Amino acid sequence: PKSMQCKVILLDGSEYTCDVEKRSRGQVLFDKVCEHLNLLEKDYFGLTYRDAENQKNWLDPAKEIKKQVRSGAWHFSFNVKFYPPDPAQLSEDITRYYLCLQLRDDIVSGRLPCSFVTLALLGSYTVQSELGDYDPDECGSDYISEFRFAPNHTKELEDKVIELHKSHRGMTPAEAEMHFLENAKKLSMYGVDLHHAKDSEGVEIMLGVCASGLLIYRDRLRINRFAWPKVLKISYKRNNFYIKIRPGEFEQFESTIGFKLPNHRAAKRLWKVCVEHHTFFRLL
Ligand SMILES: COc1ccc([C@H](N)c2ccccc2)cc1
Repeated sequence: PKSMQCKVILLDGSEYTCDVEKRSRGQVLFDKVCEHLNLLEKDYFGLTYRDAENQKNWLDPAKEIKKQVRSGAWHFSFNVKFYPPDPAQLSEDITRYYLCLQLRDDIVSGRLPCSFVTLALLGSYTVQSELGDYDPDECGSDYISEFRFAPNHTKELEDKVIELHKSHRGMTPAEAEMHFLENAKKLSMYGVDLHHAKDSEGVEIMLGVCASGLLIYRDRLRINRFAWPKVLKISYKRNNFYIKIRPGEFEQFESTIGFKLPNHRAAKRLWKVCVEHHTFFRLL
C-alpha cells in the first residue's frame, strides 16, 4: 500500500508532516491534522492547497487528494473555512484558540481591515493570552513586541498595545481569547471570502461570501447584500456566475444577476464556496 508524504502549514506557522495512502480522500488527511491539533469542533475548518494557477482551493474531504492537487505538491494549509458569527457559542476553548490564530493572520495579511484602536485592542488580548499579566521588566519606553499585530506596524501601535495590556491584569488565556473574538466578530470584513469579478456591464466588483449571505462591493457608495434566504439558486457556466434573487412579495418572477469571473476555474470555485456557505449557515 503506497503512501504519500503530506506537509501542512499549521496556524502557529509550524509545518506538520504525515503520510496517507496515495488514493486517500481529503477527509483522511484532515482527520490526522485535527487529531494532531486536539481539535474536536472540526466542522469550522478545512485544508487549502495552491493550484497550478497558484489560487487557494479548499481540499474537498469527499474526493481523492490526488485528483485535486493533480500535478502539484502535497502541500496544504490548515484554515478556518466557516467563521462562526457567535464564537462564544463554540463548545471548546481550543476551537476559539485556533479561530484567534486564523484571525491574527487575517489581520496581519490585510484580508481583515481594522482601525488603529481595534488593532491595538486585539493585539493587547493576544499578548495577555500569550504572556499573561503586563510586566514592565520586558517592556521599556522603546518596546517592540515579537507579535505581528497589523499589516503595517508603528511605534504608536506598539505603545497602544502596551497601554491596553496593562488594563487586562488577571485575565486568563481563554478569557483574553474570548474578548479578542467578541471584538473581531464585529469587523465589517469578518469571515468574508472575497472574489474579484465584473458585473454584467464589465465594471470591476468584489463578491464577498460569508455567514449572512453574498455581498457585492462596487464604487463604495453602493454595497448590495443578498441574505442566503433571498438566494434561490447559484450556478456557473463557462466564466460566468449567476445568482437567482427572489421576487419581492407580489412579484411574479425571480431576478438574475450575472457576473464575469477571470476564468472557468474561478467561477466554479466561487459557486462551490457559496453552496458550502449556504448549507453550513442554513444548518448551524
Ligand atoms: C458557534 O455558533 C453556533 C454553534 C451552535 C449553534 C446551535 N445550533 C445552537 C443554537 C441555539 C442554542 C444552542 C446551540 C448555533 C450557533
